[PDB]
Amino acid sequence: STKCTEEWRQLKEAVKKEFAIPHVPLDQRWMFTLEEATGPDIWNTTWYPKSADHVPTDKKWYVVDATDLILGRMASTIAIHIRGKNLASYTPSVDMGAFVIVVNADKVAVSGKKRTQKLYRRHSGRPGGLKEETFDQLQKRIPERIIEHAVRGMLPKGRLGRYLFNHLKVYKGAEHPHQAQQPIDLPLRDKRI
Amino acid sequence: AVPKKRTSIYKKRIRKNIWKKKGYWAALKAFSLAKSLSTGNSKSFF
Amino acid sequence: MKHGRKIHRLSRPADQRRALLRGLTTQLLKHGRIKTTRAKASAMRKYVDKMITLAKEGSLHKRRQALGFIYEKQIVHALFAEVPERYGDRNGGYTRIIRTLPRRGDNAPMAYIELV
Amino acid sequence: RVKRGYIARRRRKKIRFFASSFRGAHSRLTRTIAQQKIRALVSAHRDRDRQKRDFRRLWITRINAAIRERGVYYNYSKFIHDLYKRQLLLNRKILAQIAILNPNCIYMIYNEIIK
Amino acid sequence: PGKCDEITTRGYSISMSVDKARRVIDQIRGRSYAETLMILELMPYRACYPIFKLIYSAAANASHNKQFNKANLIISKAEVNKGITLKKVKPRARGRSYMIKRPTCHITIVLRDITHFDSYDKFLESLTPKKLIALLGLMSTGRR
Amino acid sequence: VLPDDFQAPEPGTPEYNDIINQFLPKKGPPPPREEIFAVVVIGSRQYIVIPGRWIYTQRLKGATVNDKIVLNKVLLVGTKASTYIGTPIVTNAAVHAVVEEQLLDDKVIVFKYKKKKNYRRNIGHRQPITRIKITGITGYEDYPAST
Amino acid sequence: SSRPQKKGTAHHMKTRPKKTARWDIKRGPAVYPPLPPLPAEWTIVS
RNA sequence: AGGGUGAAAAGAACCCCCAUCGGGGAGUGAAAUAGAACAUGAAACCGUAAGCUCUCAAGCAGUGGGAGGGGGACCAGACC
RNA sequence: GGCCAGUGAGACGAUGGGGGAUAAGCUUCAUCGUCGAGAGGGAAACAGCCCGGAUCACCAGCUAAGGCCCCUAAAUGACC
RNA sequence: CGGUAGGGGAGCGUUCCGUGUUAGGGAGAAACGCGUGCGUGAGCCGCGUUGGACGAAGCGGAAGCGAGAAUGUCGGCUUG
RNA sequence: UCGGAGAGAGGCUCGGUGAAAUAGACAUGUCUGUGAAGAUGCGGACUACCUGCACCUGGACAGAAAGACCCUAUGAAGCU
Repeated sequence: STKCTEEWRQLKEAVKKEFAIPHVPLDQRWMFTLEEATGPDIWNTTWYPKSADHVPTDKKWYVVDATDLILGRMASTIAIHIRGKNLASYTPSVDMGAFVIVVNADKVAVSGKKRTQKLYRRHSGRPGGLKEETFDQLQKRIPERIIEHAVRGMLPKGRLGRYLFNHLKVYKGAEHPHQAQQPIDLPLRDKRI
Repeated sequence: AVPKKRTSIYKKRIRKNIWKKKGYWAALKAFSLAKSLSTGNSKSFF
Repeated sequence: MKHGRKIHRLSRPADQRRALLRGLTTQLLKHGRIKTTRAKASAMRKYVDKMITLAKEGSLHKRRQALGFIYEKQIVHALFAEVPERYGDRNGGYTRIIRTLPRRGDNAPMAYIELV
Repeated sequence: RVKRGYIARRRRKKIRFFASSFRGAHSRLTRTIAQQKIRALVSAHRDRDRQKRDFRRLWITRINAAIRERGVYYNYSKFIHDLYKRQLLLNRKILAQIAILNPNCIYMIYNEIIK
Repeated sequence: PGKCDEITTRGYSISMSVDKARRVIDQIRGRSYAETLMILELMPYRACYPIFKLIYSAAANASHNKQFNKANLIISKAEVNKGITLKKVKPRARGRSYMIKRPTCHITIVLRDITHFDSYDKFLESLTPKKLIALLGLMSTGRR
Repeated sequence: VLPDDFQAPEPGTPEYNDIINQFLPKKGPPPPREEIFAVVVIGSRQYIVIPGRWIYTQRLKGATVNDKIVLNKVLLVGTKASTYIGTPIVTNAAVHAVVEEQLLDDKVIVFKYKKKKNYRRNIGHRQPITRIKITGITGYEDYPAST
Repeated sequence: SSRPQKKGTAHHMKTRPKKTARWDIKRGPAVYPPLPPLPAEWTIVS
């Protein structure tokens, strides 16, 4: 009897439509529908987002061009959007952030003597495996690990910064393969780059 | 050699249910042998 | 490692294994159909094919090697008077390894040896 | 004059009933039921004082992220510059609540802080 | 109670361990009497045979106490519990003595016929509840 | 003792779908209160107040039950189109409210213990709170600041 | 060698945050002009 | 070291499984979930069923906030 | 004064010294601060360092020490 | 109105006793389990398709009177 | 040196029977730092899907067993 699972499933979806209510977005929105003032007191408590507030479909998309941009301040201004601290919906327990795309990772500027003296060393578990590895060696070898190492220490390294680590999309080429949500260029507030 | 502490209900129900699931795996074989033992020309089980 | 060691040793030491082979192929030639374990079944299969084809050419030397291998006296002389009349033209493959239920108390994979 | 009793089992059964959903021997085993009652109550203390502190922090960063959407360099400190100079006594960071429940009304707040 | 559907058969504290009786009793859960009849004929366990004796004396029970058939009859729960454990003070070297417990089981197997109505269509009718008590005896997803 | 039977009254299922589809959905309209909104200052803390809401607050110094009480300490009164940004208080303001029966809130078990220095204190606290229902907001028609 | 390492509470008199800028010690809190007193919190209306 | 089925053994006639032990009907009893391991039966311990949930995760296992989901509901905003 | 206890192993930090090697989180003293018996905040963590003295509640505000790129609250603030 | 060693004041609970052959109780007492209740808390009160005969409160008294520790101890049952 | 092969009893798998020392609960990583001065439990970083089986024993200051060595007791005892 396939009609048991199918037809009772569509009856459960039908009473899901009849009992439950949708969650309206926060755009040109007033305080309450007249149904909402009869419901819970969501005013005097702190606003906490529901599942229809942090959908990854309608998140923002940002594209920087990392040509002649210095690394760490770009990493901080990518971090401040990768968290969601430019949105008034910022709750630090959910994923309110925005996807970012960093093209031209091969041409990221640094200041001083970072290129020959800053080491991206790593180590496995056994002794004597500490890998000597400098900035020009990655930028010659795999450049898109540079920025990916800069912003990974900018995000809260628990279960939630690991989830918004995948929002970072760094590509070394001049062109990114994304045409997802027509990615608008990233707004900067940094006068010294 | 001597155990430092004891195990939980957690790890014990895991290990005992791996033992009994290891008992589960050796009866669909017995269902296949009991099904082939039925009516059919099989050159076994005199 | 056991690369290419094609002797089939049982759970018994060497001379006890030889006595198990000789006694169980002796009573296999006595009753014909016999209940063994499967390791004992294949271990009977090689040696009892050697004893059917040993007295296939019924000379004195084959009869004396064959009497030397088998325990009982009156079963070797009932063998070469029976194997050319029955197992001529068979040209190998004198047994059958019909398996049965495992044994109560060990779950031992238990087999059953014919003469065909 | 023997004095066998039952009061340790009601004494102990109340603490047993409070220690539900404690994941294992913290929810079944008496000699840990006690110290999970204890540590649960002091957890309620420090997380209550720091829920006052923590929601203060949350409204500070929420209205900071609301004001910084103008683009021109108007920080959260300047919103309090011209929030106490223009005499608005103590909106108590509940403008971080109507900053998302009524974003046009907080645009009226800030656009009257400018004038 | 399911309105007179199941057949509950208990068991004596038989002289074997509970855990092996629980792997052989967790095998035969949910399967009907024919499949357990052929599997417990051939299961290579010593705990198999009193379980097969209690299944056989449980479905023969279900055919003589009730009047059912041994083909439309599935094993419902088949719970095995602990029993009494004897204590055997067995001596061992350097002057020591170990408690060797002789464990016993406590088998309770419940059987389940399908005594169904098999109604024609699904469509709900919110009328005559004193017939709705009798028309619905065993279903799923009870709303209100 | 048997399977019971099929029952035979020979019923006919009414598939008219103008009675069950009337019975199962419900028509419940929310009451239109009005397009108004204020933020009152009670005790120290401020409350989002809309006309008709069972708020909880602090006052148990003295307030009789079922009393009609004006909360005139209003800032940021707001309609649907315009809000009134309160230089501290919007003048001549009146949030009409109904101070209802007084309550004690949930138990807050204040149990303090330090460490092995053997000290532990189970005390409790029932905060003397008061539930207030809101009637309507008036006296707010000065200096509009619509955008 | 003969240079003693600074251990605990000597590490705390050395490596504690000290604001050794003579400007930032002079700072008092900001002063806004005084306001008239707010009205009554509520009023009996009969 | 091991006490207490009932008020009265009224201690289960008879049928089935079956070598017993045991179990299910039936019968006695107010009670058979009071069945001879027999009076109330708690915790540790072992289980089975139902609701939600865990397989990129670092944690004295809580607590504050609470996404999503489930249950009855009547002060339907509440409770678990 | 009456009745009636504990305590009499202290620790570090500043100053004044002796023992040492003006070595020790060393040892012994004299005045003081903290811990002991003190929670909270700053000190990454961290008894004795700075602010500070916890009756309790609030999904209140202003501050001390200390901070205002991100992790983590507040200035990628201004001028030398 | 922080608090260790410690000192003082005020209370809850338990079993028995006076009132007491108390009120109440096979129309369900004690027990055991339950709470959208009340207390500063020890605890009280209320509800139970479990159980089956005792026993409150108030005003008082007396203790083999309150458990998480003693490589405690006696039974039961785990881990490996 | 410089190990190598082979035969048994174990070890590995299956079926039966079935312990023990130990054990606060364990959701039981590495480096580095801090801390009663040798941390899975605190801090920062890095690394790790869950869970078995077979071996090895570096750590859990692993198990034993109120350190035989050292000192204290206005202890005990033998001997001179």
